[PDB]
Amino acid sequence: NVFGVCHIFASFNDTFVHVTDLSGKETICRVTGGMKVKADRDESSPYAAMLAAQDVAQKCKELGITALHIKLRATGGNRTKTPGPGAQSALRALARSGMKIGRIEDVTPIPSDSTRRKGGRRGRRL
RNA sequence: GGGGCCAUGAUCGAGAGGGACGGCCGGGGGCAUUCGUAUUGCGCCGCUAGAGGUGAAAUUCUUGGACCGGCGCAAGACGGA
Repeated sequence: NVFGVCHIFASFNDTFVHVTDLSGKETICRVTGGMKVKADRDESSPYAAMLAAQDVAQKCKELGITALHIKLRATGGNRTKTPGPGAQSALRALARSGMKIGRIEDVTPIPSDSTRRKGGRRGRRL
């Protein structure tokens, strides 16, 4: 089995699935939900991430990638740490599309102590 | 102005305090260092067209390579759990 590393930037307003080699140096294939939907409002929807990892499996099989290490990633830093809605739809679409998954681990950029986050002391009053 | 004489003259030790002293204790304070990232900026490597953001949209960034992945580099805040 040709092991790989799959970087899933599961955040809000967009969902990224980035498949690279074992070192993460060369990008084998990467797509976004906006590449499959007409309106950018449906980017964070799990249906867009469902179509994203689907065609990725073909590009992984065409080049020879069979297994993919899951590297789940949220926005991190000052912003939220919980991954977006595409964290599970893209992960399930990867295994269901005839691939292999192994050694799942999430890498979210959590800071020891960040700077002042966007929005004042009163917070985003939406 | 020399002795004698007196039970010869100082109550303490505050469920007040000061200070000493012993083992400490604590995000008390000043200053100098160590470290952790992250945000942001830049270079290189790799692939691709949208990406940022929003309830939705747009400004904005984008085949002058944006966003994203790695190796890095630099500066300034902050000191999470």
